[PDB]
Amino acid sequence: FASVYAWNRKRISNCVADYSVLYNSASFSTFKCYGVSPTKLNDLCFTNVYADSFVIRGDEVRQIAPGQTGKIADYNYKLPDDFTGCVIAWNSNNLDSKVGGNYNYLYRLFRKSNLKPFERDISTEIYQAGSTPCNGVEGFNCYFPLQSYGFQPTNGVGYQPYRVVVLSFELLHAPATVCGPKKSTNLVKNKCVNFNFNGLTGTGVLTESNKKFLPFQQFGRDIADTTDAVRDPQTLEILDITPCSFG
Amino acid sequence: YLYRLFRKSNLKPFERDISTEIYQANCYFPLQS
Amino acid sequence: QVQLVESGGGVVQPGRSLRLSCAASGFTFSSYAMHWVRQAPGKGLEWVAVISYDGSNKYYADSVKGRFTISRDNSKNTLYLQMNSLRAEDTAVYYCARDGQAITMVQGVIGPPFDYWGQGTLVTVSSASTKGPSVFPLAPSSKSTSGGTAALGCLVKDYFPEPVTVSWNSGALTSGVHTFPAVLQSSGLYSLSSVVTVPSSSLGTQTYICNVNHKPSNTKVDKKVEPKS
Amino acid sequence: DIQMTQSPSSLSASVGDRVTITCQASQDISNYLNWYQQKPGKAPKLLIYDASNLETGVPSRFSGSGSGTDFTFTISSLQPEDIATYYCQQYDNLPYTFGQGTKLEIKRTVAAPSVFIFPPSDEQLKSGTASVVCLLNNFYPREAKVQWKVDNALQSGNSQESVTEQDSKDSTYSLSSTLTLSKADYEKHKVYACEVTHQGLSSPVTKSFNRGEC
Ligand SMILES: *[C@@H]1O[C@H](CO)[C@@H](O[C@@H]2O[C@H](CO)[C@@H](O)[C@H](O)[C@H]2NC(C)=O)[C@H](O)[C@H]1NC(C)=O
Repeated sequence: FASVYAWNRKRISNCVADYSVLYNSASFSTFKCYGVSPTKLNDLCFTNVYADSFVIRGDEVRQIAPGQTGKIADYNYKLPDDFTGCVIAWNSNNLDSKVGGNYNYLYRLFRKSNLKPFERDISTEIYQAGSTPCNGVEGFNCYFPLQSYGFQPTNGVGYQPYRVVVLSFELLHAPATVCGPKKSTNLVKNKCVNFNFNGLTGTGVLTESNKKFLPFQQFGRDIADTTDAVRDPQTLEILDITPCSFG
Repeated sequence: YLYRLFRKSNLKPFERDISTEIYQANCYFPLQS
Repeated sequence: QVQLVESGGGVVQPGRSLRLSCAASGFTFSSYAMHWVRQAPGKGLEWVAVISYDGSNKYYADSVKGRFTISRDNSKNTLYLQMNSLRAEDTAVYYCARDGQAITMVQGVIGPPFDYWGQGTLVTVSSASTKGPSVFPLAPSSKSTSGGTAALGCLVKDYFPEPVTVSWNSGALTSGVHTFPAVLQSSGLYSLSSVVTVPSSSLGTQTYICNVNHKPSNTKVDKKVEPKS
Repeated sequence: DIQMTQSPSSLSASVGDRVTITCQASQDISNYLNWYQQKPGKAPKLLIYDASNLETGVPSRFSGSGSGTDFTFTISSLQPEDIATYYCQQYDNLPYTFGQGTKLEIKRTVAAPSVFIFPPSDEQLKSGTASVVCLLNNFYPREAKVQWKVDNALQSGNSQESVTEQDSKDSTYSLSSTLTLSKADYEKHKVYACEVTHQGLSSPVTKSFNRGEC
């Protein structure tokens, strides 16, 4: 994973996202959704999804939320106050903690001013607590600004490392982007059905035909502009549509 | 004043639902102080 | 398991020097930090000194500097506080506790700080010896009598060696027997008085003998309390 | 780098209530602290790390609230074995300052003291000094006043008091004040009086004797 003071930032893009494999995986110790409850994720579409990744202690997962304070949310990773995404977290004691102490996971514990939301700060200047200038050397009131979790496998819970992923769905002003995986099911002809091909919605009885579209043509319509044929998007076969008897 | 329940019903009008079976699968509860 | 033991404190004159002992048990000693904290009796706690996992990072307090020093034995799981140039004012009880969360000190943050498994005090007076205790009986009187009960007691005064005990009738009476906290005079010696109430019909009737025992010395005296002549 | 904390010290309530202690922190904002309880005659004990999140063993009646420069310990549902001090330590610098403590006391019905004055024993007047003891027995409000008077002159600066721990049976206090004189100065006056003021007394009680009257 990535440190807590320099988190990563992956920009998921145009794709088919299935938040159900996430939501039901039962391997996550924390799955909170803020802008939007979890079950309705596989039914919406946004412009961009960002995924941020890092590693923190066990009892610091309550500062990854909109409107908190503490050494993590103050100056390591700040979430805006109208967050939209979801926060996922799971314990990772066996991967990240090693006997003798894993001193490779640092965090920032001194900064001049709290972070703006989604702001990032990887500098390593000597902090200056008191009024006396520091001149790049340590000493009283001149502190190195980074500390390291010394993780060890015999730590009580709440001191073992947790890995965190923060998904943030954003909606700029584009034309569209990633959305869930629209469902589908087998077909059935020679019966009055409610069909739906890609968004073409109607009802009637579907038979096989003797038309020949052009490779780019997706459905046919007649005079008076009613749909009387269609192409189905998996067989590449065109089907006649006939209204279901009435009188 | 323990209001604010959450359910499946979506509550067609003028009916009220009283019960407690948990939305826990970390954990949730259809009530909030 | 995790527990600490302490020793090395007692009574010494001002201007002298003394080192303490803070030993560990259970956990790995050379990974944690170790604190020093004190309280003057009847006052609040006060942090004294600290050192890292033998990494020579003291960061002493005010005034303390130039009078105190810290030495831990990672090989033997012990820790010593040696103090020099006493002030006849830093007489207190003292505690050592473990830390795992400091910044320029111990590598990695681990666990909670200040798990507090210590004890141990140190007296800094001029009494030196164990000034024997002088005992008087405070007689039951009508000025102490009120209705059904009257109070009588024993005044044990002028002793340095703090732990002293007075019982009533070899430990018999537990009703109304109340020993008050010893008081420290300007002379430098302690004093106290223990009193018990008993029905006014029973002024002289039964036995009321205070048993005074001074454990640092070997004083044992029984004094009878009777109504005033 | 010098910081200090405050406390609403020396509170008192009854069984089954809610208390609050507010450690306001100094300048140079910090980040969470701690909460210790100290039963007297023993060693202190950790209860809550920085901000909140208590440890193990604790009967879970305790809560903190850490938001920058002003933290509030809050205990709900008082229990008859949880009366002690409570000092909070703040960290994040060179000198780890502390609080001031918070003494706790139960609630009992106003009880006036039995008062009793003891003249000095004849053995002590041989030695050359006179202790004059005045006893105040059983009493809730400890805010009692002991005024010594010698021949009706209020005596200042030759007395010492001490007080007992709140009694585990009847929740009262007891107080002993000792007036110390020389034999010479003792033999210069007649009436020795001890005047006790207390909430359970409508007007103060004086117990007194007359030096040299069997
Ligand atoms: C959609 O995917 C299915 C397989 O998941 C494809 O089905 C195959 O279609 C060919 C005809 O071209 C048959 O010979 C195979 O037997 C089919 N296999 C299965 C498993 O069904 C289908 O062709 C794909 N269509 C498109 C447009 O991608």
